[PDB]
Amino acid sequence: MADCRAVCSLNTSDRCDFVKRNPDCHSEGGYLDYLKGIFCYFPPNLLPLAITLYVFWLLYLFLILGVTAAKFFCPNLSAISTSLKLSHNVAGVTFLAFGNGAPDIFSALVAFSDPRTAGLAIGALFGAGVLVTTVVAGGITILRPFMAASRPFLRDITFYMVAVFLTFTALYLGRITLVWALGYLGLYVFYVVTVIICTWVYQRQTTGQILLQALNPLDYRKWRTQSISCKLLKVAKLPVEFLLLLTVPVVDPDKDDRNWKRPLNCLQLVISPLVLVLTLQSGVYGIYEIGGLLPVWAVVVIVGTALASVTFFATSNSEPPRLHWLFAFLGFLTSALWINAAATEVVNILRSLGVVFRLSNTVLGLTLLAWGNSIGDAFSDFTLARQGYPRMAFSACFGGIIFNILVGVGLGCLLQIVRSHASEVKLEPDGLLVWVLASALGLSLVFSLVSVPLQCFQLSKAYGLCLLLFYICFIVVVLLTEFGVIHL
Amino acid sequence: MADCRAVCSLNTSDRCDFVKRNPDCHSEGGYLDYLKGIFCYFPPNLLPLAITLYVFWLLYLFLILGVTAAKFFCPNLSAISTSLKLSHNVAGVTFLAFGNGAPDIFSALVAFSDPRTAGLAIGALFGAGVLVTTVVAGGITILRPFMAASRPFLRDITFYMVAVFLTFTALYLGRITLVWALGYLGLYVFYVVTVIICTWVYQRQTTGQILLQALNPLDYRKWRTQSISCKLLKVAKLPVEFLLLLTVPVVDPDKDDRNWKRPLNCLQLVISPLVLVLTLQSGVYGIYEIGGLLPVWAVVVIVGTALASVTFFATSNSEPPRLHWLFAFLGFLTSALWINAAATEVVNILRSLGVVFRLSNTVLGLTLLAWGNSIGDAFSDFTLARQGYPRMAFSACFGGIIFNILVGVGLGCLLQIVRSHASEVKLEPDGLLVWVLASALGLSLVFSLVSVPLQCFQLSKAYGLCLLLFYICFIVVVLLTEFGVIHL
Amino acid sequence: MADCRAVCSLNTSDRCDFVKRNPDCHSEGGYLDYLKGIFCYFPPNLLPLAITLYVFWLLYLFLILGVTAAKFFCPNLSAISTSLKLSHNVAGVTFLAFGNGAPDIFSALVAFSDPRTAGLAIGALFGAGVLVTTVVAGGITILRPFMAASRPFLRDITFYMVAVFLTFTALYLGRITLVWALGYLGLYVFYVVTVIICTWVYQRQTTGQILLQALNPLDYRKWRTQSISCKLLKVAKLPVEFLLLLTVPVVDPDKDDRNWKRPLNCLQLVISPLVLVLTLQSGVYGIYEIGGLLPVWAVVVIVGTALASVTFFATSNSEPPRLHWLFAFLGFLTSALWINAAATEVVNILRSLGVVFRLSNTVLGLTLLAWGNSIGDAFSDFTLARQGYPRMAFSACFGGIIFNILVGVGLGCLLQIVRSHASEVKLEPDGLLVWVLASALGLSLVFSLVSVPLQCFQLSKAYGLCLLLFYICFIVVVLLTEFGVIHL
Repeated sequence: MADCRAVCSLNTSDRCDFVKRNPDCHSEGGYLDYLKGIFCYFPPNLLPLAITLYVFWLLYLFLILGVTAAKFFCPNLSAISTSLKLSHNVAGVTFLAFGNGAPDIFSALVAFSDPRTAGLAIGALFGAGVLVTTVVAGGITILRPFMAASRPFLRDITFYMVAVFLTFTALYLGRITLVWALGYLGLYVFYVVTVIICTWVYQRQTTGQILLQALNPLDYRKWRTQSISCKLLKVAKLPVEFLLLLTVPVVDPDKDDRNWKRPLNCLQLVISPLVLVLTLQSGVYGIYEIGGLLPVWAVVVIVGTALASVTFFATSNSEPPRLHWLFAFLGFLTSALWINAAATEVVNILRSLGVVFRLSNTVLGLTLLAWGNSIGDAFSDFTLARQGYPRMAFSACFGGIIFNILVGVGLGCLLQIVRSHASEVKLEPDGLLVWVLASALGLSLVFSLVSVPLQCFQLSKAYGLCLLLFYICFIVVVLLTEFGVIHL
Repeated sequence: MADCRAVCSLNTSDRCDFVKRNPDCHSEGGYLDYLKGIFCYFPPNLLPLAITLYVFWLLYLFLILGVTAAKFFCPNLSAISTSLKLSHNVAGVTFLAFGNGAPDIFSALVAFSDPRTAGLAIGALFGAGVLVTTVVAGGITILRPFMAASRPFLRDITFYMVAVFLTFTALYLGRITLVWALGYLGLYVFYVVTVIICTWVYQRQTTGQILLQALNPLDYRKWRTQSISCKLLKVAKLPVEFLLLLTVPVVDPDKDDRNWKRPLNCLQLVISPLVLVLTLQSGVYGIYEIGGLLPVWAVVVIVGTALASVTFFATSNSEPPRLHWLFAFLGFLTSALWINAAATEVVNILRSLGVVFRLSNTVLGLTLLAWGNSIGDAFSDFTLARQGYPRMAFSACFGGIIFNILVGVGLGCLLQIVRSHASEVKLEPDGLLVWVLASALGLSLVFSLVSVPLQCFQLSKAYGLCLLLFYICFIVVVLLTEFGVIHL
Repeated sequence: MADCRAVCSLNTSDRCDFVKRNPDCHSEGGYLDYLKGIFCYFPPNLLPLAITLYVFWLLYLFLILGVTAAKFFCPNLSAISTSLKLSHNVAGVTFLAFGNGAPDIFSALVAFSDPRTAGLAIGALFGAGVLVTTVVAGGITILRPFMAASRPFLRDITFYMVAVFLTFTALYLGRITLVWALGYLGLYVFYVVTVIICTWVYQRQTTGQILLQALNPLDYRKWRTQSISCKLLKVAKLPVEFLLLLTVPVVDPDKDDRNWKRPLNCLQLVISPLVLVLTLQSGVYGIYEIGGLLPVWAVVVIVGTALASVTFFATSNSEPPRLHWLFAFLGFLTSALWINAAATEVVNILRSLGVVFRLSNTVLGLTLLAWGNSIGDAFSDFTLARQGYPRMAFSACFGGIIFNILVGVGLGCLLQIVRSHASEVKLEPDGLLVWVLASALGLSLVFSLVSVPLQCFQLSKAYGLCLLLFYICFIVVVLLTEFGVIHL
């Protein structure tokens, strides 16, 4: 019954027996068993190969998550938002917020679902908070000096500090009960209402050819125009976006036809329910048999092909039907399931690396999960600042993290409480590194709250350079205390 | 004979017996016994109420100190200074310096008078030094870029570093003997002489209506003009300044009549000696009886009313007599006694909070005493910079702390040695937080000494932002080591 | 057989017996025995005098090293470089690099030659790296904003980071074997080749009167023109440069006659071989007798005077002979031997101070050796920036440290391996301060690598102020952990 963190203190011939009958480290969900693979699929000689290969697979999964969220998830959420006839700011605080922060939220939802990994979620949430408010905001001001917006800044910084200190309290007590989770969700509702009300009160005051081009991930002219590095990224993510364009339908509101592609969409109307049944709960309910008479994948593919022929006959190949926002909805679902599968694999990899090297969940979440999840927003915000709109970038910077922390903790803990039939989610402490992380986030927030108003909201290079120096120093201190030079 | 820091390890029914016969924490001065009140006047259920109420009382006492020093003490010192026909710079380095730094000096004088509290004085002096040279000077440069004055800066920084390192030596040896205290006062005399000589060598090279308006603390037009927050502060300090205008006489040199208010002043000529006899040594001498025939408060009120009628008859209600600078002197005395009473109460509150929560004198004096004492200069210096005179603000910033440390340690230790009949004041060490505070002050001074000349005395936003970041980090480290995450 | 760090725990009457028969601290090179002197030449009463005197002697030796390198070593290297008809950039990366970094390299060569002192070399190399990339580069940007050169910066920063991480690996393994040393030298060769190839591909894309004036170290007009401080430095280094001008010949390429001074040079053609034989290995091979018939100093002085008369007769007193670049070579040798003697004395002083005060080699090399060695580079680079060429200063800043670390570790360890007949140089760890130093250098490099490109290579005051603050904080942390307040 030994904890399988004790697998590196065994004779190398008996690590198979341990890994294959110790139940302490069996992935809660997923497809690949990374720890049987790392220990006795590869020969003990070449352990560094297994770990280098796992790190490259982690990086490619982060690319998968970013590409899926930016190009397929968020436009479908926007299609639904426009279909419901909402304004710009309510949309940008609810639907576009969900779309922009998808990777963090799904990562927290997966980590909170298992007692052994719940320390990854806390580390990743606080670490992403520390990273976005120092490196991204600072870099935005270094790239371009601008005059920041007062009211969004003060609103966002105040709400974020309240949410953060509430989470420190929950960490200290050592638990999250469903009253606390419902409190997180209630605070989010109050934030959306205050944004709406403040912005209102201040405003008043041949088929086959089009199928082949539809499935074609790449355009000749742009690819011939970009540099070498952009070509390299495009060829890196070509398989990802081929599977995406093949299996998720995207409704786009700016277009005249609204990306209506009659053969492609009427074929995904068969392809996508199969992806749902195979991906939901990693397939257990997919292969489950009802009654022993009608198999499950068979019935879903049969009904899918029936209704795909039904819609193919009923529509012509020029003008969309009157109800393809349901294509928007169906695309939302299967984009969400793709993100869920990628996040489950990422969390399993990080857990296995923690078992092998006897690392802590806090440092793994603090560094690798946080950076991998924040690469997307960093890229988006820096591009927006360089184009000539740094007010928008600095606003979105502080606007995203509130949604992330609040919805992530709320939903993740609530769903764990519901499926587990428990009354609380225990937050066991991983040493005293969690309090170093907490104090780093706290002081960062305090520095921004004092500095930006005192500059009269005129931000420049000095502010960003100070924040960048602070982040480098914090990371060095974390690494030095994790590996045992400075012990607390 | 147990130390009453051991009162929180007793059965809650026996905390009365301890607090009322343990002599370890029977404070030797003041009016209110905060520790009997916190333990068994309030029911043990609602201890947080007692402490919230004590924190609000601390804040109001800091407001009392600031209002009394700025409006009543310093103008009387200036009235005496002008009456003696002094120049601007000698006055600004002696009399106006005393007036501007009153709260720090009286706080140190009170803390040094008791072996159990002498750690508050060291913490407060070093902490105010760290705060003024990072947050106030930095904020001055952030608000407005300017070209600093070379000679005042170099003079002040050199003198301050000598005084600070001398105090580190005294701390290391663990004592202050009266030779050291007289040395502090001698260094102050040398500093004043060098300022005089350098500035010279570089320059050469119905009655009732006026009584009611005299007692009226508030003016209609200004109050109607200010915002909500200023109205709130005015109504907060109306009782304070009513008692002040009632009991301390102010002679003002710019006015044509020199705030001569015949009925008000000839009535304070009775009111003020009573305040002196009731406030001196918290009243022990006041109620003491001489000979058993003539009571003390009676004789002072009798002589006061006699001489008040005598001066009322002898003067007319338009032109001051030829000797009301004696009103300036009498106002100086009773302003000083008000400040002494407020500082005694503040020190007793901090000591009680240290006993209850088992905190150290160093951290309490490092933060609460230092911030409460420095709010005044912060406000004055930031207003001066925003008005368009940041050279003056940056000069006064480094000019005040020399007076504070030098006169505070000198006088406080000298008076304790005199009343105690001892030969030294023992400086017992409160752990290794005092050396963290010492090194923070040292590095702050070294950074300013290198940076300002290297910029060619052209100061801007980057300097101040670096200093602000350093102060936030230092406070976080102090809090983290006090509460036990990082132990030394 | 006790370690003589245990000499301060003995009765003061028996410290002579220990110091004169303990072989643990009998230094194996140099002229003065600093530890016999500090313990029982001076009376035990006045130990502070011995140490103050030793600190002044250390400072004067650092001045000796700087004056010898800048005025006598480097011009001779340049004379050889021009004589071989090289271009500007190859010369500036090989010969002028050697000349500019002489003190660091000779210091490392001396420290690595003894197991007891090899910790001084690591500390000094890493500490000089930390100092040059924070204080010198930062000060250059504070003095003058400029647009930095991209390609030199990126080349230099990349090569330096590779060299530094390679040395951390060698430190972790605990050894340097001659394969590693040859690897250091091979990396240096690759760096020189890449600089050459990149710059090429981007470019294509009465006798007695002249003798007395020759020996005259001082000029009247300049000395009458400078200030008091410059006069003080000139009189401080007059004896140094008198011995230098007397015993080392300098060939200078800009001059019309090329500093050809017929009597002075034909006399140094006797004087200099004597200095070589007396300075090489501190004189052991000098006084060694061959055969017992011809003494060594006698034969060298005899042959020297013979060939000096021979060259005096053969040449006239106006035009140089056709081969005085051999004077350049002979001057190179004896300048190198002067630098070697001064560096040996400096290392012996630091070792004795470590034994007396029980300090570590890491902190001694981190601060005193690093600062003393880098004063020259800082003076040269700050003067160059103030004159109006800050691109050149910022280039030389990062270009010097690569040569320093790479050639210093390579040659020092290689020569120790060769003379010792061993297979490796053991790098024993002095606690956990070496890892604090390593992490400081690492983060500094990372900050510069991120910040400078992000600013678009437009450098100003904010960058330098951040770097200066970081260096002050790092030094305070080092001092606080060495003296035991913060223990790791």
